Amino acid sequence: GTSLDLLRSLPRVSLANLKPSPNSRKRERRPRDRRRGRKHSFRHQYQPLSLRRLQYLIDLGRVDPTQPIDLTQLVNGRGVTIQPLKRDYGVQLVEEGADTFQAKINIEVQLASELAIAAIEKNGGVVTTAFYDPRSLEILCKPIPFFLRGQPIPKRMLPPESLVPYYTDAKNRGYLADPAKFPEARLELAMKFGYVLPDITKDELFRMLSARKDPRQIFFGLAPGWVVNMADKKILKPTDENLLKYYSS
Amino acid sequence: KENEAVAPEFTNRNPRNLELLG
Amino acid sequence: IPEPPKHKHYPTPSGWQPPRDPLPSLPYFVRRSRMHNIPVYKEITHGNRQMTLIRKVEGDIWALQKDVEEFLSPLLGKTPITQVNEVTGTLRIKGYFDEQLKAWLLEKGF
Amino acid sequence: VTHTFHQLLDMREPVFEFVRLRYLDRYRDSH
Amino acid sequence: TFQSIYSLDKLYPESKGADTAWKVPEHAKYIPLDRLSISYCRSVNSKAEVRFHLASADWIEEPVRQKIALTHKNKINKAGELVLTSESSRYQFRNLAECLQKIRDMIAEASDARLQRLRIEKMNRERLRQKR
Repeated sequence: GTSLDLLRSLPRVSLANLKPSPNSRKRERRPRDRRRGRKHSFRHQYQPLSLRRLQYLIDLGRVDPTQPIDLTQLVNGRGVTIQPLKRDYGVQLVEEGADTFQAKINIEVQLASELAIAAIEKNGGVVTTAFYDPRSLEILCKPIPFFLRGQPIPKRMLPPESLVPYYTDAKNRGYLADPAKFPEARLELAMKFGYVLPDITKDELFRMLSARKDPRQIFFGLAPGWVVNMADKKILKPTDENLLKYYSS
Repeated sequence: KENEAVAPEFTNRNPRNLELLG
Repeated sequence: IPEPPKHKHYPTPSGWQPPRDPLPSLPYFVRRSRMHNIPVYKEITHGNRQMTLIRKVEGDIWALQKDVEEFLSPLLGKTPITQVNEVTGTLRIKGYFDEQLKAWLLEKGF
Repeated sequence: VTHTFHQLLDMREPVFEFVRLRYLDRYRDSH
Repeated sequence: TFQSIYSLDKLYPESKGADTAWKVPEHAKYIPLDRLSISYCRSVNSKAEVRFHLASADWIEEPVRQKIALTHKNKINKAGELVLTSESSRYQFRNLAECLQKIRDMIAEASDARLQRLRIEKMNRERLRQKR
């Protein structure tokens, strides 16, 4: 960098020496002289995520592979942009990267593609779908603010009757799906591609991957109706019997 | 054996080669 | 932003590969972006002029221009039309040639 | 002909025959 | 672990087992994958080739083998292997899946004048063969 050698020789700069960059400011016309003289809402706005991006996120180590994929973690990793003002209601998956994304991990997405589900399951990953209320999901993305408000964790909502069939569908692998069909369903997906189905139970971390929260439960770690001692870095659980009845209600 | 070498493609020039073959 | 994790085999299954080690001893060094990506961006201006820009140019910019001109002259069929902003340390080239340049940069080891 | 090629011509028989979402939405029809 | 009226065990009383969703069915049904050989050529779409020896393959019953060979003799390679390739999609597994479906169709569907003319022309040649 010979430019630095120029700087050392040159004299000390002063305030007056400052000069605007070339073409930074355009000229203007003034009237002093003759120059200027004379003269859809119902449909959920699902937000997609590319598997190639998922491979990019996984390959770059942006999201910990050991931890199961969590939408909140993706928000913490700035993977996708969700705006409550946009009234985003859903999150979905993408079939892109089907041939360049060879990895297995547990994940939960509001919406999943049938083709993508088998491919990740073929690698050995676990995919499920859960329903988050758009208002509740906004709280999920930003848990700290409601702690500042002092609000307690509410019970997770359930889908409207329009979307119940999708979540209840076994092939969709929703939390409302019948677990009894899953062993049969997984074989059918394996048969469709024809790949040898790897049993999840064989995995050493099977329990960690298969862990799922209650439908009422917003958070894997935290049960609904809980409170957090943010000041003391602790978790507070209600001890009132009526509160338990309220949660049951 | 050097004789074993054979060209990849034939060079048949008979006008009726295809006609007789069908 | 977490630094990329060490991988047993490169290139990564996605296709990302960290800068080659040892780095080239050329007069000009090209640093990677904050996201550890090659600082090459496809750009279009005036709705008709395709462009590609290199940002993180370090060292002798003139040496890089000569090599870039030499590399792109055969493929383009003539000396490339380029604009050099030395103050910003950036190079402007008409047309879209990111793939060839990106591959060529990998050959340099950047 | 097989005999001729092998017995005295001593070479192989010659054989011939005349020979007569976002990213992928752009690729697929749906877009 | 927190549970409520909406917990999986309560929601589906019959499937109260821990592994009701995590079990694997006991085999059942079906082309043998081990017998087949798959090669992927990257022409970008990854071209997929499925090739196996039709006659030697014992999993196919003999009557089906002959019927498949007759209908699809053109698809049998000089080595005797039956080669089928479609590559009708940009996804290799779909290309493989299309190959898999055709085999099932071929298995299910499976489950001379030329000689006479040669005699006629040969007979004509013999009569035509008269300059002694």
